[PDB]
Amino acid sequence: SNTLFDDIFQVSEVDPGRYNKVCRIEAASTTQDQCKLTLDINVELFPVALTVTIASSLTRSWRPLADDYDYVMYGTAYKFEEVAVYYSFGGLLMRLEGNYRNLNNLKQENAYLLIRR
Amino acid sequence: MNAPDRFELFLLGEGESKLKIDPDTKAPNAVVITFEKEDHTLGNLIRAELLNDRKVLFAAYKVEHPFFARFKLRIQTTEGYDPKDALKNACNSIINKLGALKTNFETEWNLQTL
Amino acid sequence: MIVPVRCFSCGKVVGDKWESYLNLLQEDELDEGTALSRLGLKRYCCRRMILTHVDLIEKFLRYNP
Amino acid sequence: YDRKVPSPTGEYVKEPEWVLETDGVNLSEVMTVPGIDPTRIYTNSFIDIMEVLGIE
Amino acid sequence: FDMGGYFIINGSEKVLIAQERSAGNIVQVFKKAAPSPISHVAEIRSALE
Amino acid sequence: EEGPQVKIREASKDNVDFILSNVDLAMANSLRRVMIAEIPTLAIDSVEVETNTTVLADEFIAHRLGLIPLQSMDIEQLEYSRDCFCEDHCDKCSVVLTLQAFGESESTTNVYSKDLVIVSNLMGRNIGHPIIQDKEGNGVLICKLRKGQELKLTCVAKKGIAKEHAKWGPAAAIEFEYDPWNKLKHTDYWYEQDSAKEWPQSKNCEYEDPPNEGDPFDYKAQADTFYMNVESVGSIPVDQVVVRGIDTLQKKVASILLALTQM
Amino acid sequence: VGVLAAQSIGEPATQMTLNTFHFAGVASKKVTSGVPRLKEILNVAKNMKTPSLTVY
Amino acid sequence: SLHKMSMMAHRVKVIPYSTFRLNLSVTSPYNADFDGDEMNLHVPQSEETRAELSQLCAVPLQIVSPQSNKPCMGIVQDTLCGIRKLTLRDTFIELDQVLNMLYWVPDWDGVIPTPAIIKPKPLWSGKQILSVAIPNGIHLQRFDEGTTLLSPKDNGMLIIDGQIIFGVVEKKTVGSSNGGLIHVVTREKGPQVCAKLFGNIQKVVNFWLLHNGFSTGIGDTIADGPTMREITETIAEAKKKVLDVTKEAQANLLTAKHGMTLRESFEDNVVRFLNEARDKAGRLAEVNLKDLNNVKQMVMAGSKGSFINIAQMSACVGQQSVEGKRIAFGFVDRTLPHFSKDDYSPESKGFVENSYLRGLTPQEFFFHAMGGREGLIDTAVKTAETGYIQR
Amino acid sequence: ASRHGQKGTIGITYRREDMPFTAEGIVPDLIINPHAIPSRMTVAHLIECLLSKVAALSGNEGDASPFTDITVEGISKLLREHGYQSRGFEVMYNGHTGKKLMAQIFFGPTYYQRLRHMVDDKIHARARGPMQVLTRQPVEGRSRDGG
Amino acid sequence: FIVEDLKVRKGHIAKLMATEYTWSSLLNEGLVEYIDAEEEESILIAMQPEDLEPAKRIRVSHHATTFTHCEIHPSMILGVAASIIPFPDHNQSPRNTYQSAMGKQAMGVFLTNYNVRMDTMANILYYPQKPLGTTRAMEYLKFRELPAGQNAIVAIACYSGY
Amino acid sequence: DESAPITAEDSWAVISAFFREKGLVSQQLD
Amino acid sequence: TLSHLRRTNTPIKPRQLHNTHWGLVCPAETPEGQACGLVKNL
Amino acid sequence: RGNLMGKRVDFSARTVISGDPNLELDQVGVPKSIAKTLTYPEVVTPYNIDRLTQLV
RNA sequence: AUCGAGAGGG
DNA sequence: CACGTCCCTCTCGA
Ligand SMILES: Nc1ncnc2c1ncn2[C@@H]1O[C@H](COP(=O)(O)OP(=O)(O)OP(=O)(O)O)[C@@H](O)[C@H]1O
Ligand SMILES: [Mg+2]
Ligand SMILES: [Mg+2]
Ligand SMILES: [Mg+2]
Ligand SMILES: [Zn+2]
Ligand SMILES: [Zn+2]
Repeated sequence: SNTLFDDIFQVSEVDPGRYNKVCRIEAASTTQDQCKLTLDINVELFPVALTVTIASSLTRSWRPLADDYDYVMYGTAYKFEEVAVYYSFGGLLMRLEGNYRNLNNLKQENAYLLIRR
Repeated sequence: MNAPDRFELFLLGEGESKLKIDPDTKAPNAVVITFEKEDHTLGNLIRAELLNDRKVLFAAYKVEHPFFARFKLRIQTTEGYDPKDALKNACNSIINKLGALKTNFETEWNLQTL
Repeated sequence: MIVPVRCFSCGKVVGDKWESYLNLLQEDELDEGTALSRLGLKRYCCRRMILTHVDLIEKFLRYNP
Repeated sequence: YDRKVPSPTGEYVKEPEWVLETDGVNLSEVMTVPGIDPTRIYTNSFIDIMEVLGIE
Repeated sequence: FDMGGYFIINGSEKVLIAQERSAGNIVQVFKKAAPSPISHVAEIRSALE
Repeated sequence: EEGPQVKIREASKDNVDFILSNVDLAMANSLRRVMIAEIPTLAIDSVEVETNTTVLADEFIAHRLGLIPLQSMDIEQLEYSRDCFCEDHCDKCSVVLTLQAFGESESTTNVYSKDLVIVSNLMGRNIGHPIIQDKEGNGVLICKLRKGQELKLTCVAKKGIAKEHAKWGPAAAIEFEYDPWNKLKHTDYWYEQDSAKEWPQSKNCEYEDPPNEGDPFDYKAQADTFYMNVESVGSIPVDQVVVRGIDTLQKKVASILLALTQM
Repeated sequence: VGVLAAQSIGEPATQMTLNTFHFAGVASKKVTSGVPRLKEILNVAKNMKTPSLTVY
Repeated sequence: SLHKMSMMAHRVKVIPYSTFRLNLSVTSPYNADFDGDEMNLHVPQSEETRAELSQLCAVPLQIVSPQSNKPCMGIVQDTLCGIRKLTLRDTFIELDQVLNMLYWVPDWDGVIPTPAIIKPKPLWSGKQILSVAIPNGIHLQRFDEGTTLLSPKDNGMLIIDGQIIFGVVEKKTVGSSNGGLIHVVTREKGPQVCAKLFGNIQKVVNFWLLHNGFSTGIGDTIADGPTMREITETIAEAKKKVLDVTKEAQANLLTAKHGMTLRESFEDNVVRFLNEARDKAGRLAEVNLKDLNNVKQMVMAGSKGSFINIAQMSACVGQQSVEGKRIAFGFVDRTLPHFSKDDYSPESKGFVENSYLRGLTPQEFFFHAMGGREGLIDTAVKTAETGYIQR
Repeated sequence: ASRHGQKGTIGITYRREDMPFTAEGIVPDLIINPHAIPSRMTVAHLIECLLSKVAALSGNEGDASPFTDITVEGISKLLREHGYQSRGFEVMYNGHTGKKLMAQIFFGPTYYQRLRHMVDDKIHARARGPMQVLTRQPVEGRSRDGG
Repeated sequence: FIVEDLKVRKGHIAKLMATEYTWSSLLNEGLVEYIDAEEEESILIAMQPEDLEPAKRIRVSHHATTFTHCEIHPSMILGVAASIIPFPDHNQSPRNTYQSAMGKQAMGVFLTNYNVRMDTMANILYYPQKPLGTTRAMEYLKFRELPAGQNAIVAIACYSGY
Repeated sequence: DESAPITAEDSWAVISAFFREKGLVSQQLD
Repeated sequence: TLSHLRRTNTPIKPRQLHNTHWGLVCPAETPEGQACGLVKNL
Repeated sequence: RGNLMGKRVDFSARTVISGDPNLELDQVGVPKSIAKTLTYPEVVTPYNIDRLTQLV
């Protein structure tokens, strides 16, 4: 039940688009400069100008301690794209392009998102 | 014509108990109290001073319909911790908060004079 | 039709200020908005409460019984 | 008019073609003219068409 | 503020509604239908004022 | 000082400004509501008309008499006409008023708020007095009579709150405001060029410090310090408007306990 | 199905010519070829108001 | 009663005040608004005519019409306007507001959805919270203009197992669309299931709009900022592009079209040089107006309003058409006694260069008043043609 | 109805505490739906509401006269002259919870008219009921307790 | 009006505003004329007076000069019921054609002698108010003296969904 | 000064004059 | 009241608002129904 | 055509309609007064006899 | 009451 | 040469 993905990305591109509280994003994986990543991020809680994870814990109802990051989101994946996964956070989307950690990440319909400094 | 007599906004009827506790069958350790003859004067107030209850899970209220002065209040709390008590601990918290406002307004008020 | 006791959207009493407002322009000869302003009507719902009202009772008491 | 017809590659494609409209209806005679498509001709006068081409 | 112009008949106030009419003693030229034999018509509504 | 603190800005016989430090908005609003509707007050409720020859119909003059303010300082010692035990009304739930008016003067004869006299016993408690804030000490203008008009009626006042009818509304307008600099993002301003320049800074803006542009909005900020101002039609002084607003809301949350232990 | 097609055809016609002033002077094909021609079509009538032969 | 739908069977719910009260979504079937509108009520007398009403003519039984094989009920007015306002990414709902929403759903599973955003401050997406009212088991798929699998402007729509994936909810999603949410829910779930959906959304969406609020003033019919400086130019050249043909045929040089005379031809080109320009100031209007515009917002959701409306109110009214053709010459060879004789310009023939914001002229108004009547006549005199064809 | 063909019935009635409120304490006598505007195209309504807004404030009968050069950009200059939102709007607060509204409300007076259509004087209902003289079916009209 | 090289002057403006404490003057003084619809056929009228001789709202070709008459004020094309419409130029024309018939449906004091006449049915408003928005045509409909409605604080906004 | 022409505001005094002679029921009475 | 006294009945398009109606009849005041543009106001 | 193809009927009603966002789709808020004038001939049976006598 | 006439509403 | 949508609400006159 550990991290399903660990990698870091770069100050790539920031987009509002009539949206003034959330921004789409691009990112180049610093491990292998070939792993694209694009997603929305509430720039209100977390501006941008650079870490990432996935994981799946730490079902059942929700209540108000494995937070070690800053901006955290919960969502579900909705597509698998060969060459890249697509995730959604209620309304916020995300696309991680790759081919390598096919085992770490999985086709689940559940996962959190963590960002560090 | 078909308009209800104004006073039915606060005066109870035959047998109506102001509060009526029903158990939320859906989620366990939860209750829904039907406050009769009340509105967002009390509704929004109690819900908010329940949210601050550390051991309280859910706290919401809907005025079933603007015609009928009444609202349902659903309350859920940590296991064992009776929600009926969570309402009492939330209520006194309001009155004790209110009472301090009165005395802090009365003294501040008793000073200035223009 | 006579001064409305208490403003509609406020509750502010304005039934007493008729013959005061009226005499703030007959006697003192002031600007209507400045008279309303001097009769203590900061919120415009009261301002309209006096300004728009026409005192038709005066044209009523002209008949006999 | 731009009429849609299937290209040799099978896909439907937009190939224009010329058409003439009238302010009169003599179907029984205008269809027998040489130099048109007597299968595509059309008059909005459905009454005249019932008379020329049968009820169906 | 009552400006009148109306009658009082057995109690009720009866008003006279302006009845419009194409004037008389005037000459007018009109076409006619496609199947009509007449090509055109000249009309005058002869009446004394 | 004890939690929900206060701070008076201004105060007079009609209006009363004050800031509420460290208080829940959902509560403060609920006090605004209580102030408006659910504070007890007296006013006319039944008008027996002996003779009315005025240009104003009966119930038209009726409609307002209740709308007229009545003294209500010591209202808590007058039971609700419905809660008392007497056939109809009496002295421990009603304050009988009489308004007799004949116009002798050829010059039109005004009937006022002062012109109503009480034909009941007050029992030495402030009640039923037609609140007169007038410049010339005349009160609210109810009617106008000619050379021989007349008006004989009798008003039976009763305890009541604005909920039954807003003529028992002890409060006028309740100035409500908080977070003058939209730091909490509780409203998405509307503009065709500039949001700030098109919307004027409120009066209660000098009291909170400006936002400081080069900053990151802190979600953790919450509603605090509410800029209020309560007006009194008269029925109850502007202290009790807020004191009994605070105090009759108390009884609301407390009667919820009353029936809470009956379960 | 018949009393239904009737309404299904008649409702939009009667209802389209009820929302003609929501745009004031627009006309369009409300009372140009819709209500008119349709009346022709139902009554049949040989004296068609615009006999056209769209000849391919 | 021009409709199978204009007579429906409802459950009685006795209530005070002397009005019949009906759910706002069942307006479109009867074509009812709440402006002095009046409705009949009939009551069965036997248990069989009863069942006959509840087993055939029930309102939810009638949710999808044979008329146009589509839903004839759907979200409208308040609920629609606030449901795209709600279903956004900028639109977030905090906890004190979220528990209220969750409760209003009577068929609620009583389980708090894990918040789309957790830790900085537990927040929920507009669509995310909306999804508990959409019943698990629903799958819908829509692609708009450029809608991708990673929606750009929250484009299109995709609901998977009754939760929203991406995209803003608008008329297409939640209206009476051929393949809209209503349609899909009534087929793959049931008539009465969808009905409860109608309420489950009107109870939530409306609640959110209550505390978000929404208005509309003259501010929303204002472009003025170099888009009114842009539009005015479009109407200037249009008076020259129509003046072009105006002088062309004044010296015979009018290459008359084949079939339509020089006059007919001229007007046909002239008439669309205004309608194609006035319609171009209506998209110039739509452009300047931000996504914070209110008139613009109601039309984007499909609440109320159309492309023309924004044009006429903010940009330009346009030519007035009586009996199809433009404003004619009631006076001898002239259109008004304020106009030169034989004047063919667009100003004389009934073109309203001004918008409703700017305010028409003494002339612009009258013509616009002529054209309206022509309409007011259709809506009151030419209805007897269509009521008879139906009979 | 306002004086621009703005008909409409009362869907519900509210007290001031249930009602939305400006910050000055002002409350709306009337809440008309924003959707009655684009389709009805009554911009004169919006302008009468903005004009009457100033008319009350400065206290001067506002010239709604038709064909004069009175702009909205000037009225707004007068409405910001009195310190209000130049376009009629005002940050208003949710009556129930007391928090603001994530949108501002075009406010201000508007001349409305009570029209001779009272629901109480229109409502009718019947069972059994009187019966026509010759056709032995229900009689026409509310006046006659008919069907 | 009639024009040459405007017949009526600010002098005649005082020949009237004083007399308020004549019109047939302007008729016999040859400054005005009763033109029926046929006599219109052979005349040319100037819309606004000063605006039709030699930012805001857009205008047209006033430069074409040959005028014989002038329009008193453009407003005067309206009937009584439609005259009380504020800003009818900023309104879809049918809206105007409605409020025209609804102003006749409204309430308010219709005559000052209602107390003394026995008319079958009749409504009177409790507190009529002269409107905040007034046309200059109103002073002549005696409308500020016998209003038909009330200036209500109107909040255009969504709230409950009622 | 009996000289200048007329303004848009001046026309209103003219209209005011028209009614003080003919009135609103002008044609009905005449 | 006034509107009723300046009313124009026209017997059984004669409905369309005409140009010669400028200045003599109201372009807006007329009833929606079997009278729209037929019965006008002055 | 208006005595047999269409009749006036008992057990009928009519009033002004207002919209309700807190009602259910398949419902109709009927004013109390209408529900006191509108009836339904229920038949007495063990299933309803206890409810029925209370109403009476 | 019944026939006729008219004015409104959706 | 016969049709000319649907209901609903009031007023008055042999
Ligand atoms: N003459 C008529 N015949 C039949 N039905 C009519 C007639 N007039 C109106 N209706 C019906 O009543 C409604 C008329 O629309 P309504 O008068 O309610 O105006 P609206 O569309 O709300 O106008 P606005 O654009 O001013 O909002 C429609 O539902 C229509 O079917
Ligand atoms: Mg309607
Ligand atoms: Mg409507
Ligand atoms: Mg209509
Ligand atoms: Zn006020
Ligand atoms: Zn007693």
